[PDB]
Amino acid sequence: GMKSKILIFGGTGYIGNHMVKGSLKLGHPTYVFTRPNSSKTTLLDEFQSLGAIIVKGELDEHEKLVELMKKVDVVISALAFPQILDQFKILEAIKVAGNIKRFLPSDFGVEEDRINALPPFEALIERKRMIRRAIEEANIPYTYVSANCFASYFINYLLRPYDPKDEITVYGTGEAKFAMNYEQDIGLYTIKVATDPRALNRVVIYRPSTNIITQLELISRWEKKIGKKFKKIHVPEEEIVALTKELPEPENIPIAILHCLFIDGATMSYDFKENDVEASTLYPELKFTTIDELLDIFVHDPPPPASAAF
Ligand SMILES: NC(=O)c1ccc[n+]([C@@H]2O[C@H](COP(=O)([O-])OP(=O)(O)OC[C@H]3O[C@@H](n4cnc5c(N)ncnc54)[C@H](OP(=O)(O)O)[C@@H]3O)[C@@H](O)[C@H]2O)c1
Repeated sequence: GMKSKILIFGGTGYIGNHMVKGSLKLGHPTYVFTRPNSSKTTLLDEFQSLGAIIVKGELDEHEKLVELMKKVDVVISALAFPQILDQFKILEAIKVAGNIKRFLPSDFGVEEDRINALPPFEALIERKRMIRRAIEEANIPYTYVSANCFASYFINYLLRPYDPKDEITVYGTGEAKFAMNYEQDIGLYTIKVATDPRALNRVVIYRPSTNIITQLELISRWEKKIGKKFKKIHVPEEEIVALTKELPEPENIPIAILHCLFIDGATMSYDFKENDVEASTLYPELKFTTIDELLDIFVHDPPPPASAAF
């Protein structure tokens, strides 16, 4: 019907698949752009059975992108770090088509316009800033989503629930606060804000009050959930900083990110600005899965661990 048509790049991705599923769940005609050689064949079949329109192609096919843009209203990019500046190909097609009502670049993490990080990670978020600056310069309608930490991703990374070990690694003192959200909710909320007038040309942050915690508190709550105590092993901050300077790339990127998220506490080190929009306050019919509900999920049916591409 009146539902905006949504085109998602990187839809077969770790977070992208949740945006595809949320888009379809909300009744939006959904287009998924994917490479001809992608191994996500079974996932594509699932998308297809859910109503998605699969489009195979490369980002280098400018004409194809333009003709595709002319058929949709909203464009969301969930591309990975190595493809951040490749989004300029998406933006060029958007500019040529001229009918796009909203573009969401691949941010979905920290709010890069108000935080800085160590060189390895700073270089990456600067690329995301470059995309943002280009969007504004071209007057393209946008929404910048700061989804903070992907919950399943980091519960797996921090607690290694699938590991029967008696020790757990803590980064820094472990007292830095961070916010983490369930991937499925990040996906649904993202589709929602992409058509919400309240999010037009604004920064949207996912910071539900029920999802703020520290490494130490997360460990304590997990210990209570499973009835086991862990020996906490700390990795000194000065130690983490040194590694980012000596280790080769991309090996030093994960370390820099851990410092930003769990030592500097970048997702919780600022207060909201006047024009910021905190997503959990937008829809009374929805709510973000809480940390306690997440831990229960890991007790009953834990999702597999993942590792971002660098
Ligand atoms: N906040 C957090 O905790 C957190 C954690 C992880 C990631 N992130 C962010 O989430 C966003 C997406 O990350 P992700 O881990 O979901 O991405 P991903 O799964 O690694 O990749 C997304 C998609 O990119 C496409 N792709 C891969 N290589 C490509 C290439 N050479 N050329 C063109 N397309 C290519 C693939 O789709 P096809 O195979 O269909 O072509 C892939 O499924 C990024 O902005 C990332 O920084 C945030």
